[PDB]
Amino acid sequence: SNIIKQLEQEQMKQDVPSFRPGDTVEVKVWVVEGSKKRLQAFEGVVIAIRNRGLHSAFTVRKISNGEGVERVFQTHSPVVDSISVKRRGAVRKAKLYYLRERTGKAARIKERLN
Amino acid sequence: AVQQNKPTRSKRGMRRSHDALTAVTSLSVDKTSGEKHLRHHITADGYYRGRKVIAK
Amino acid sequence: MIGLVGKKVGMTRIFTEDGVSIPVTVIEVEANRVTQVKDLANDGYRAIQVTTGAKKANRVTKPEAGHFAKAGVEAGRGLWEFRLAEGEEFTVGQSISVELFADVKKVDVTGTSKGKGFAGTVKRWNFRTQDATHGNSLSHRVPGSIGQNQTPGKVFKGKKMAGQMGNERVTVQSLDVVRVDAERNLLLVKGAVPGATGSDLIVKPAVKA
Amino acid sequence: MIQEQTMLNVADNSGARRVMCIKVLGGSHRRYAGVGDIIKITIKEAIPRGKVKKGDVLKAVVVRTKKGVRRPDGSVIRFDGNACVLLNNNSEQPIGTRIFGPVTRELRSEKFMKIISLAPEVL
Amino acid sequence: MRHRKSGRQLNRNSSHRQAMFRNMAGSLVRHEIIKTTLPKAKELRRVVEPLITLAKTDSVANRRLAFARTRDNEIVAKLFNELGPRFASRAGGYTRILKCGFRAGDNAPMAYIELVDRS
RNA sequence: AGGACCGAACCGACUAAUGUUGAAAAAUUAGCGGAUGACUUGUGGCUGGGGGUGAAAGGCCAAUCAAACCGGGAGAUAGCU
RNA sequence: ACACAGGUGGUCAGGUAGAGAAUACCAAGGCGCUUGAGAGAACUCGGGUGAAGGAACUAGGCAAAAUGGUGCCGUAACUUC
RNA sequence: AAUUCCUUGUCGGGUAAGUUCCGACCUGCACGAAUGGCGUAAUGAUGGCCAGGCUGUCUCCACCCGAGACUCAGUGAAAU
RNA sequence: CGAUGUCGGCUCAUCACAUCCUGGGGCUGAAGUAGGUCCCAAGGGUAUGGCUGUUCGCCAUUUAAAGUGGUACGCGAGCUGGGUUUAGAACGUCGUGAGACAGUUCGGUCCCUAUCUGCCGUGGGCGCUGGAGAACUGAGGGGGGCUGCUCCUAGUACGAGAGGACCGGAGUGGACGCAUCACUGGUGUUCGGGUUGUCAUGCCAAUGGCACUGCCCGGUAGCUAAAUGCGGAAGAGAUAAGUGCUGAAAGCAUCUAAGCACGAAACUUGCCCCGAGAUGAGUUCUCCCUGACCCUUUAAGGGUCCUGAAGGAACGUUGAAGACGACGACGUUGAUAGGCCGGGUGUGUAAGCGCAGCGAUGCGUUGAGCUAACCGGUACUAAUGAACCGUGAGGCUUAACCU
Ligand SMILES: [Mg+2]
Ligand SMILES: [Mg+2]
Ligand SMILES: [Mg+2]
Ligand SMILES: [Mg+2]
Ligand SMILES: [Mg+2]
Ligand SMILES: [Mg+2]
Ligand SMILES: [Mg+2]
Ligand SMILES: [Mg+2]
Ligand SMILES: [Mg+2]
Ligand SMILES: [Mg+2]
Ligand SMILES: [Mg+2]
Ligand SMILES: [Mg+2]
Ligand SMILES: [Mg+2]
Ligand SMILES: [Mg+2]
Ligand SMILES: [Mg+2]
Ligand SMILES: [Mg+2]
Ligand SMILES: [Mg+2]
Ligand SMILES: [Mg+2]
Ligand SMILES: [Mg+2]
Ligand SMILES: [Mg+2]
Ligand SMILES: [Mg+2]
Ligand SMILES: [Mg+2]
Ligand SMILES: [Mg+2]
Ligand SMILES: [Mg+2]
Ligand SMILES: [Mg+2]
Ligand SMILES: [Mg+2]
Ligand SMILES: [Mg+2]
Ligand SMILES: [Mg+2]
Ligand SMILES: [Mg+2]
Ligand SMILES: [Mg+2]
Ligand SMILES: [Mg+2]
Ligand SMILES: [Mg+2]
Ligand SMILES: [Mg+2]
Ligand SMILES: [Mg+2]
Ligand SMILES: [Mg+2]
Ligand SMILES: [Mg+2]
Ligand SMILES: [Mg+2]
Ligand SMILES: [Mg+2]
Ligand SMILES: [Mg+2]
Ligand SMILES: [Mg+2]
Ligand SMILES: [Mg+2]
Ligand SMILES: [Mg+2]
Ligand SMILES: [Mg+2]
Ligand SMILES: [Mg+2]
Ligand SMILES: [Mg+2]
Ligand SMILES: [Mg+2]
Ligand SMILES: [Mg+2]
Ligand SMILES: [Mg+2]
Ligand SMILES: [Mg+2]
Ligand SMILES: [Mg+2]
Ligand SMILES: [Mg+2]
Ligand SMILES: [Mg+2]
Ligand SMILES: [Mg+2]
Ligand SMILES: [Mg+2]
Ligand SMILES: [Mg+2]
Ligand SMILES: [Mg+2]
Ligand SMILES: [Mg+2]
Ligand SMILES: [Mg+2]
Ligand SMILES: [Mg+2]
Ligand SMILES: [Mg+2]
Ligand SMILES: [Mg+2]
Ligand SMILES: [Mg+2]
Ligand SMILES: [Mg+2]
Ligand SMILES: [Mg+2]
Ligand SMILES: [Mg+2]
Ligand SMILES: [Mg+2]
Ligand SMILES: [Mg+2]
Ligand SMILES: [Mg+2]
Ligand SMILES: [Mg+2]
Ligand SMILES: [Mg+2]
Ligand SMILES: [Mg+2]
Ligand SMILES: [Mg+2]
Ligand SMILES: [Mg+2]
Ligand SMILES: [Mg+2]
Ligand SMILES: [Mg+2]
Ligand SMILES: [Mg+2]
Ligand SMILES: [Mg+2]
Ligand SMILES: [Mg+2]
Ligand SMILES: [Mg+2]
Ligand SMILES: [Mg+2]
Ligand SMILES: [Mg+2]
Ligand SMILES: [Mg+2]
Ligand SMILES: [Mg+2]
Ligand SMILES: [Mg+2]
Ligand SMILES: [Mg+2]
Ligand SMILES: [Mg+2]
Ligand SMILES: [Mg+2]
Repeated sequence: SNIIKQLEQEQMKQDVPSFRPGDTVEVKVWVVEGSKKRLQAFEGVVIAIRNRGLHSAFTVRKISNGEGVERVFQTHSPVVDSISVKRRGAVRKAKLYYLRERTGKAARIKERLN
Repeated sequence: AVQQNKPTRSKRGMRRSHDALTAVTSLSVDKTSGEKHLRHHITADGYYRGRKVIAK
Repeated sequence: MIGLVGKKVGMTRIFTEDGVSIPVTVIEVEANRVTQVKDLANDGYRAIQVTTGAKKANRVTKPEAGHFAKAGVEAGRGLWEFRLAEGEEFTVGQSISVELFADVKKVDVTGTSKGKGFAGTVKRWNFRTQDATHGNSLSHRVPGSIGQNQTPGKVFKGKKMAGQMGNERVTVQSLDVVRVDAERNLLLVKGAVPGATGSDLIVKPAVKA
Repeated sequence: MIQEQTMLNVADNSGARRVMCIKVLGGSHRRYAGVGDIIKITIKEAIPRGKVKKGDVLKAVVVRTKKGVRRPDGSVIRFDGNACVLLNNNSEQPIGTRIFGPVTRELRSEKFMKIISLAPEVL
Repeated sequence: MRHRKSGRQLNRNSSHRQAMFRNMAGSLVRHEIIKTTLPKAKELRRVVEPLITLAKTDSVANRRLAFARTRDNEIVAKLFNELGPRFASRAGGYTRILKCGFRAGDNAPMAYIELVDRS
């Protein structure tokens, strides 16, 4: 509907970089602890992207301290302060859930050049 | 599972109270061929809303 | 205090700068415009009948058309009454905007919930299903026992059974008003309201508050 | 989203490798424990010389779930597995002195600030 | 329930529906008018008209798509050589449903579905 | 080599669901056992009712078995309904 | 008893894959099973998928799920070897 | 104990918890030596118990695909 | 006894109150905390497991609590079939034996398409006094009603300390319920792709069929819970036990006899839903119909002609409505459905061609191609001019007004 679309449009971010599944991204999120806002980085492989305008989201998978950690960011959330693409990854799928059963060398994804 | 008394012809008629058929309210007349037909259906000659729609 | 008749437009989120995503139902509230004012003398109670939206002239019948003409107002898509509180006055032709809710913090939203058709006891009443295995013969979602033996020798009224679920009037209470946008005729309330997209909604200032 | 019979990994160094939730605490008929929730556990697997022993019945705080936690913006943080920190039955203080793997902000509360401080990373 | 769902089951499985609608689309392209049950004609609109839309622009890829959807080379040929050009200016709605009573055998409500520019 | 192994045909029939006025007076479907043997199977034959036959369950002996069926004694008898 | 999902001995034995007469898809050949049309509720039947958990179900892991091939490496107690 | 009533004997193991299981004890109600005793590899659509894997068995059900059920047309039962 | 199917479990309950929790209160050998006991109170709530066929019980760990009972010790034309209670077999025991056992053990067919009552839903008829379209009122009915913890009050009152409140306020939970799909997910045999075997499209290439959707990987809409919103209340009235005031009988005393007050999750309301068949059939607003003559058994009579309204129905396109009816939208003066156009979404760089490579294949064209149910538009197709039903001013008697 036009009304809902306008409501979401006047709210969407205008600066979201173009990334793809298999890209390594650093997402800088706002962490409020105490009375002070700091900026915490979460870096990992984009294993899934949901494009729904304002309701767009993307899932980033990392291995921190031995444990596998997936985080679904709402792209247009003000909590997500920035997104940067560190590595540009070559995959053929839209959603890389097969990386959940992979570690180390098996979990490597090659870089798409050009 | 099964009846414990035989229901009456009265009860049977009261059940069949809703079994009546409804006549078609009114037939249309094709404006060209002039023959009756159901609303929104072609005539038996192959007419619908005037034009000949199927060759016989 | 009186409510308005809006339409359910859909659901979305409102991001707060603080970082919260508020799920909101968007309700378009076009100008509710009064048709009849009821009072103790003629009707025995105080209420305003309002209409909203528009209707095809070729589907506004002459009784409806004459009612609207007496009100001196354009035909809407329906007619809804709101009971008036003490010392609350409206004239026959007033248009009531969504601006009415500019102050109120919580509203009650009444709608017609989505109709689920004929629902089994599992869906309709949250009945526990019986064993899917372990010998169960043909009795996986059936309601089990429905009474007792020879005393009372009947099934009680109000027994939870299969039947029509939904497609009924449902009021959800104390929804927080997130935004009143009188310019675009929007009322954004936090959370879900009854009904499908594009269905009619009654929005009142919350009775409990 | 942890229930009875759920096996959790142990995010501390108390000695246990695997524990089983035998009770979700804090309410009648309570089904699941998320992150930050206290559960009763029995130790199923432990290292030979640790603070805790196999078959011990004690408490634990769930710190990572594979179901994940929602944040106010609608984001979710999931983990590859379920993990808890063993706690003393009475004090409900962690038994170990070291927290392994990341934890989350839902632990940021005076009950588990020691866990938060000892944790290597807090999502 | 069935809220906002599209496509008639027609008391068949999915593979049967797909095969039957291939046969019926081929019949309709071949004969330009067929008699079939009214629900099948309504469902056939959504199979046949996309084929004509596809055939309006002739390319090898569009020929091959039409051949995947119809599996009949002479049907593809008729589409792309006759009905594409015949319907080039028509913005959709290439077929017409004409209700024609009921079958004797089962009292099924019948209908003719024909190409609009047949007569 | 083998009363050997896995496994079709073939022979059986452990579990389950369905079916239970069945498609069927015992089956279907999914699994299941044996599958060169004390195997299975066709044709023909023999054993006859207090008798047969029985790797034995009172099993089976024409959908009938702690005494087959058919006819007869016979309208047994029935202090029972 | 039926134009009945049962039973009925023998012979023939194509292609591709396959160990195969398994199985899959086909050939020759033969069929679509003698009510259809719609709809797309509960519920029943037969199936598919399923977050997190994983036998907490239950009399019982019943049923499901799972395992599953070939080559090779490797293989415990016990043993009548 | 396919045997034990008392009895869920007692002790040990397994479990968080074990009337079942396993190992013992001997107080064998009422084992016992070819109506065999006690062992026993292998075997078993055999009984009991435990574990790994696996899972809608379950927490707790959801959706989907088909055959019915529902409506129309034709035929047209049954127990009672 | 020409059959009333047993235990337990499951499912689904319903009532009682001799109340387990929560609520109110008296006494206490009640300092506080925590108790003990009794009274009132049935609104709501009132464990999961291990063992066993169990009920029970014991145990483990919860909980505010894990109530007691009735309901054919509720519930097998609802399920199970472990126990029990057929036929097989064995052990102990008894018996010469056949066999047997308030012993044990292994195995062992649970039928019924609902006529009536009932109940859950959903329609058709007529009624409601001219007809019709709406909006109501609210007699009545139903739903709901649970509770933890933390913080503040306040380390205050109380207490020698140890400990540690009432009342009041705030927050956050569990269970339950309603709604919803924005999110997170599931599903998504109608979308995209990968891939095995095989057959076919003459062949290559590219596709299609079949193999559980062949096997998979994703996934739109819808539907969904595990997802996220909301709810239980506050308030009022009359009370329970109980506490009183004033106060005689009975010069005092006395909560009572007259009078007056307070008093609880119980009751009546307040919240939500149904609801005028509420036959006591209600109200309000609007709309429509303003013609002729015959008739005799003369009256709420029948007839014929003319007339056919408001509206309804029917039909069609249909719906986030639905078993069917119903209900909603729309029918050319039209976006109702399909198609079409644009977008979105999903999948993931089609085909063809070119280049590189011996080739598999890669690269480029190319985030390409395709894309359901979605969004925004678009009369291209289909929603027909009609016809049909429904009438023509609406009884009697009284009363009050109007002339
Ligand atoms: Mg009788
Ligand atoms: Mg009928
Ligand atoms: Mg519906
Ligand atoms: Mg259950
Ligand atoms: Mg059965
Ligand atoms: Mg079943
Ligand atoms: Mg649709
Ligand atoms: Mg059919
Ligand atoms: Mg297929
Ligand atoms: Mg052999
Ligand atoms: Mg045999
Ligand atoms: Mg078989
Ligand atoms: Mg074999
Ligand atoms: Mg004899
Ligand atoms: Mg015997
Ligand atoms: Mg026999
Ligand atoms: Mg004899
Ligand atoms: Mg004689
Ligand atoms: Mg006689
Ligand atoms: Mg036949
Ligand atoms: Mg046959
Ligand atoms: Mg072969
Ligand atoms: Mg074969
Ligand atoms: Mg047939
Ligand atoms: Mg179905
Ligand atoms: Mg499956
Ligand atoms: Mg799928
Ligand atoms: Mg699962
Ligand atoms: Mg998945
Ligand atoms: Mg999973
Ligand atoms: Mg168990
Ligand atoms: Mg249990
Ligand atoms: Mg099994
Ligand atoms: Mg299987
Ligand atoms: Mg003995
Ligand atoms: Mg004993
Ligand atoms: Mg013992
Ligand atoms: Mg013991
Ligand atoms: Mg166990
Ligand atoms: Mg057990
Ligand atoms: Mg022992
Ligand atoms: Mg002996
Ligand atoms: Mg001797
Ligand atoms: Mg002897
Ligand atoms: Mg022996
Ligand atoms: Mg019929
Ligand atoms: Mg008869
Ligand atoms: Mg009897
Ligand atoms: Mg009788
Ligand atoms: Mg009492
Ligand atoms: Mg007391
Ligand atoms: Mg009660
Ligand atoms: Mg009650
Ligand atoms: Mg009561
Ligand atoms: Mg009350
Ligand atoms: Mg009793
Ligand atoms: Mg009973
Ligand atoms: Mg009871
Ligand atoms: Mg019963
Ligand atoms: Mg029973
Ligand atoms: Mg009965
Ligand atoms: Mg039994
Ligand atoms: Mg016996
Ligand atoms: Mg009615
Ligand atoms: Mg009430
Ligand atoms: Mg959703
Ligand atoms: Mg959506
Ligand atoms: Mg979805
Ligand atoms: Mg090829
Ligand atoms: Mg193929
Ligand atoms: Mg073929
Ligand atoms: Mg085939
Ligand atoms: Mg999804
Ligand atoms: Mg109150
Ligand atoms: Mg009072
Ligand atoms: Mg005094
Ligand atoms: Mg006095
Ligand atoms: Mg309360
Ligand atoms: Mg359209
Ligand atoms: Mg227009
Ligand atoms: Mg895209
Ligand atoms: Mg290409
Ligand atoms: Mg392709
Ligand atoms: Mg590129
Ligand atoms: Mg794309
Ligand atoms: Mg498109
Ligand atoms: Mg549109």
